[PDB]
Amino acid sequence: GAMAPSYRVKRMDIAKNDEECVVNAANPRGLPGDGVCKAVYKKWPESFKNSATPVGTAKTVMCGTYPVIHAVGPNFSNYTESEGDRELAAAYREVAKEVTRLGVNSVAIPLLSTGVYSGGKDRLTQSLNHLFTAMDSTDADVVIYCRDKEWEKKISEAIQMRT
Ligand SMILES: CCOC(=O)c1c(C)n[nH]c1C
Ligand SMILES: [Cl-]
Ligand SMILES: [Cl-]
Ligand SMILES: [Cl-]
Repeated sequence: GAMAPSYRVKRMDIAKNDEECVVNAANPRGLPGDGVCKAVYKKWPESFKNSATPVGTAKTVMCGTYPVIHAVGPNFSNYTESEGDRELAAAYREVAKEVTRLGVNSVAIPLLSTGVYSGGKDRLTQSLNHLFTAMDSTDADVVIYCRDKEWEKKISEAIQMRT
């Protein structure tokens, strides 16, 4: 575990993370996809061997010795708000299990279902709170990656609020 487990946020490409493993915002079919998933495919293409996994689950595939945790959030275009919320909470609990199993001291994580899977809604608070519910009981250093300047400020404030 980390000596004093923390949460941090950075506004940059998760493909350039400085952590011991990465969470992919994956699709269920293990396809190259777009956004985070496409950046992860360009950086760690070997990790997409048999990465396909259902919605609400996480599957780890090694790229050399570097773990890529493929986490499949719901597409809120397809799910009801209620069922989507349940599957989004579940994807993050499966990430917490994988981070713990791997014995890493740090993990880079994006906000699941906040991009093309958002169903055109702002889900920053919804996705971040599910991330906290899952990861609070882990002792890894968590580093959240985002691209928007306003999102960085909002995630930073939400972290600082609990400290
Ligand atoms: C805004 C959509 O892109 C991303 O979120 C993103 C991150 C984080 N890393 N790489 C990409 C393309
Ligand atoms: Cl960058
Ligand atoms: Cl998304
Ligand atoms: Cl963002």
